[PDB]
Amino acid sequence: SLALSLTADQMVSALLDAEPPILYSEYDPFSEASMMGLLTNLADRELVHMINWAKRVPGFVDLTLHDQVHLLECAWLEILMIGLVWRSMEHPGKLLFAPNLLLDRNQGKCVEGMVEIFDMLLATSSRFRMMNLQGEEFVCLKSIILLNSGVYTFKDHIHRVLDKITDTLIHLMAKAGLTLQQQHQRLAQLLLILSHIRHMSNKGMEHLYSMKCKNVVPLSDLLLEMLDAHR
Amino acid sequence: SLALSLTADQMVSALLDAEPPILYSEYDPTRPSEASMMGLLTNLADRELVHMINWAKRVPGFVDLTLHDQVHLLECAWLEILMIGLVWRSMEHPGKLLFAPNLLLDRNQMVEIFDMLLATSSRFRMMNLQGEEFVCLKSIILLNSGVYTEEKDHIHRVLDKITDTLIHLMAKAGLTLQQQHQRLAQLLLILSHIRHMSNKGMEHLYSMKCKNVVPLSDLLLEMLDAHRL
Amino acid sequence: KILHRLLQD
Amino acid sequence: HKILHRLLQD
Ligand SMILES: Oc1ccc(/C(=N\c2ccc(F)cc2)c2ccc(O)cc2O)cc1
Ligand SMILES: Oc1ccc(/C(=N\c2ccc(F)cc2)c2ccc(O)cc2O)cc1
Repeated sequence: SLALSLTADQMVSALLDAEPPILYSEYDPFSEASMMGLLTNLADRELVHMINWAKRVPGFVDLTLHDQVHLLECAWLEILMIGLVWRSMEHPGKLLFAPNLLLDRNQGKCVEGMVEIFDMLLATSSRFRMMNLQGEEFVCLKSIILLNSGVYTFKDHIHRVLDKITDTLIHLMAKAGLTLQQQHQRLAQLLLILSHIRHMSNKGMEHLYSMKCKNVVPLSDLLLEMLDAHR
Repeated sequence: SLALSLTADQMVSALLDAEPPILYSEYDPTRPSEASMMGLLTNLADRELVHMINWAKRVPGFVDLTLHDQVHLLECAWLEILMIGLVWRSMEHPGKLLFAPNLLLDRNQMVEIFDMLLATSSRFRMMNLQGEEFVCLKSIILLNSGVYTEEKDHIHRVLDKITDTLIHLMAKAGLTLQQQHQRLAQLLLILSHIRHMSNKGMEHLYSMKCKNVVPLSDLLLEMLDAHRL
Repeated sequence: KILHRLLQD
Repeated sequence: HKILHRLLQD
């Protein structure tokens, strides 16, 4: 695998370059059906870009197609969510689902059970901002999620790749002037937030399952197949 | 505070000393029931919860929190803590889960959750997880799992203190600096899967409650409602 | 609240 | 089968 031969800098550049674009919602300036409609439409279009982002994550192509499918099926909502909280950082108290779709917790009440998930998302974004999370760190965290979340539901290659990403995270912190104690302390803090992201994803899945059962909004066959993967 | 003053070794000693006992179940090899097995685990969990609560009191920094916060942290983490304890004592029992010394089950005897617990225990085995590392991880789960749902800042200082402890242990084990950071990440990434198992576990427990074939204790029921509202 | 009581003792 | 299969291949 060529991923293991990459230096730290080469690792960072590859991840930064693989970053998907920031998509827009639909242009018209909120009920449950309308809000969930926009979010679902948005998630569906982002899934297409995520899949191509994933193929560009070092080590991911070296996996079998079946393993690629499993990792994405397990992690897709986590990856959308960490993307959401990342671009919501500079907007304290709000969720920037899209540049033209910036929501607050009052909007979360339009749908039911959404408010809880909104507050968690907002908390996580706040945690990122107060940690001064950098874009280099973010892309590392997002790739860790992709390779780790489904890894125990199958492995050695993935763990080698995961190790290489750890080395890259440390490499960035040592470059930012952090001392040895600061380096591993920050590494722990970052990785522990991944546990919360997992929690948010699981609560999110159930809500999307409730939506599919309500028949409320239409969801794409792709989004449905990703959802069924957790059933 | 009192936790922010402890050395790494004093931290480890405190945690090791605070460990709960390994409880027995009410299993009977002679007696035969799929629903009865869940009854066994449910009874076991209910008795373990009592010890967990008194264990949590002894976790450095935990008692520094308000009662309302202590309650929240345990409500969120109780199944995670039970599950990581299970995978730990199941380590040297390949392909089996040691719920109790007299209740050792394999997957043939829910299926998905058992498979995940088995993989987690199997992960601990090849990593050769140490007891000192286990007690650190268990306390991290307690303090971290509900921290995002002043008093919050103190918790992060304790968490950082526990990170320093894990690093100190690994350095003592002879790992290079690169190896220390790698192992640290490896351990912490496992907590994501434990979070996941707990989440899946709660949903199944909620299924058992409505089904009503298996009866839940009054505490587990309160612990269960804490994840629905 | 059973959990709260046990924590209190 | 899965739409995801197709998307990953191209
Ligand atoms: O059908 C869906 C509706 C919403 C979401 C979603 N988030 C939620 C899903 C469920 C829920 F209860 C709350 C938010 C989401 C979408 C895009 C994005 O960039 C980030 C996101 O987090 C995805 C698919
Ligand atoms: O009512 C309950 C039934 C099982 C469990 C449980 N595990 C499960 C919970 C839900 C599920 F769907 C499968 C296993 C468990 C109990 C004790 C222990 O030391 C470790 C454990 O993991 C706890 C309470």
